[PDB]
Amino acid sequence: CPRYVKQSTLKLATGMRNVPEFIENGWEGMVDGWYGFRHQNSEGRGQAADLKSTQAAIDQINGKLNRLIGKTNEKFHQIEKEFSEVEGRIQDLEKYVEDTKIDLWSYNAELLVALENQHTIDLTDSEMNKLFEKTKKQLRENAEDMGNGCFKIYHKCDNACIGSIRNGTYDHDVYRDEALNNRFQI
Amino acid sequence: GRIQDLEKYVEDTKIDLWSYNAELLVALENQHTIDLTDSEMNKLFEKTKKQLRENAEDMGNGCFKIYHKCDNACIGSIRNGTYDHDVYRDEALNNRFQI
Amino acid sequence: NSTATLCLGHHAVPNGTIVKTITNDQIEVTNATELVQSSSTGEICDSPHQ
Amino acid sequence: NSTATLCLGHHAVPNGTIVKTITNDQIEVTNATELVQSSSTGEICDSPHQ
Repeated sequence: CPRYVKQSTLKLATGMRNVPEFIENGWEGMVDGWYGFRHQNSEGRGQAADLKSTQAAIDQINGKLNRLIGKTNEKFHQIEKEFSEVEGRIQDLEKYVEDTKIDLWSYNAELLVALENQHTIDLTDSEMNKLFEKTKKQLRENAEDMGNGCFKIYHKCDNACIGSIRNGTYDHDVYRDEALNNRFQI
Repeated sequence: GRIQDLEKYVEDTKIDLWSYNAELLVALENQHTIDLTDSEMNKLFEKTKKQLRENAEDMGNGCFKIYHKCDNACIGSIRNGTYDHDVYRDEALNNRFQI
Repeated sequence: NSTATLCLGHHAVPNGTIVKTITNDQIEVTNATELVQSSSTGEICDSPHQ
Repeated sequence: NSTATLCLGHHAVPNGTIVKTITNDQIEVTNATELVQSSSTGEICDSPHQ
């Protein structure tokens, strides 16, 4: 059975950072995936998901539960741990042994969640940075970072670019040469 | 009985706590060591990037294509952090950036 | 009209739960699970120990 | 012919060992060492305790 601890609650994070109002804010409406694309063109605003990054994160979160859930050690005959009569020396020792043990497991459980939870939040953040950097590296001088996780692309694309971006095959070189007229004047 | 149970219980509690400590110790140190070795590579990449400028582009696999002709002398200067990019740098607009 | 804004962003939920980390006592995440079991049935069920 | 590809890269080995980390149960590194001693000689050596 799981180990007795003194804490009444210990919440293990199983998701990314909650930002309710780097990427300046969340959307609260992309519910079919963890990562995705938002665009604005002549036709509007849309939402989609990136499956590879979604699955990589989801696999990692399931990995944490597998390390913690259903991993316990069998104990059978132990010592008595409640006493109906005062006995002194020997009962004091049995009481002291249990109190020391409970404090050490209660500490371990508190620290365990705190280390894993901090790292999980950092790993979900890491995946976002990698995706941003990966998109940046595929791209070039054809876009600029506005500082909120979005790129303004200084090369005309019409949805076909976005599709190529999601699978990492976008070839920027179609409009690229007229670069000096685009953005860089005198 | 009683006294032997307690001696047995003391050792079993202690063994579980050290066995946990050892497992976690390696796991924490190992994750950090792998992260620190990755960090040094990124710092070196960034350091090389900062020495350089608009004379190269990142292909995304840790390699730079340098948009300034060098002939091994550049590489030597790169390894010791003394490469002075400014020799070919001005013909930059013809190089890569057309209209 | 020579540009196409491209936003990546991340997801969010309206209801969140506060958790503790090494560096922050109270941070809200999109979802959490309870790690401490408490208050099971109330009968000692007979299987699989005799 | 106006360029010089420059690659930094990292080393690799053909034989690797799987280790556990906080975030990954199984990751292969180029080399590892054992932290648990096991199966020593079989004789009680006489020094330095009497």
